Amino acid sequence: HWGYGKHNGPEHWHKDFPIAKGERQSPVDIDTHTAKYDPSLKPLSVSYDQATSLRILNNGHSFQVEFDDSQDKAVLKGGPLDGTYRLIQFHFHWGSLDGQGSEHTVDKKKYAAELHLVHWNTKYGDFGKAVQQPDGLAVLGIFLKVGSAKPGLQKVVDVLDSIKTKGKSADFTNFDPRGLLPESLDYWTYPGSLTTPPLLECVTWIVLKEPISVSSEQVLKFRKLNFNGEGEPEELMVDNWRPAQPLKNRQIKASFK
Ligand SMILES: NS(=O)(=O)c1nnc(-c2ccccc2Cl)s1
Ligand SMILES: [Zn+2]
Repeated sequence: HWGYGKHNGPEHWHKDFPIAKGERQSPVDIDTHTAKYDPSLKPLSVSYDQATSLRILNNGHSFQVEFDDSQDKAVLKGGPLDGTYRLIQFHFHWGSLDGQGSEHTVDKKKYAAELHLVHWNTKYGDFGKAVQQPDGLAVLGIFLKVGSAKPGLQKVVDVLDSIKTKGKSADFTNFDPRGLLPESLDYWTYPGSLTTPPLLECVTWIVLKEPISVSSEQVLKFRKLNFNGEGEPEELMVDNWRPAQPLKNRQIKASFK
């Protein structure tokens, strides 16, 4: 089974998921001098005032915060998108050291971690149908750098002890993801894929230019999670990121200059 270790990590994924060597894989390095400013691009419209979080889960490769997506509560529109995309979950990728952990890079710089807010296009009716479409998903990517604490993130940090191992879940209601956004919503966008198996090429990536900062203590607590299940040999949940993939025949567009 796939993972991030030496014997089952990203370099092995292609043997069970040949789309891993596909033409629109993610993540990629954003070359800021090669990105094209596109003034046709609209501002992002993030409407999270009615988000309903439900649960937080350790799924064995990351932890997920899940939302009720049975109606248009928390939605993303605008930017390069056509239609309404509903939030279904968010998760992070992070490193064992502060100098690595993000999946996207900016002029080959790595950040300490990367936040993914996953949304699906309501025109396809449910999430499983949306991953089958080239415009099915929109993922908002936010970089984390280590600096001052992010107060909005502490509620998440404090519950991690209760979901330390794979398969553990905890009620997680009334969390407002607005607390995780940077001040500016300027972005880069490109067509890409899920960054874990099954690696489907169904994602319109929206990566925010401005990182958010979190303390060292906050990311420290991320690194205390376990990839393993309870009762199993302890394997710390670190470096759950996929390295940059070739851009191929793609253009990254910028919403700003
Ligand atoms: N890292 S990510 O946001 O591109 C992502 N990759 N895989 C994802 C996924 C895979 C299977 C089921 C649900 C999801 Cl949300 S979400
Ligand atoms: Zn992700």
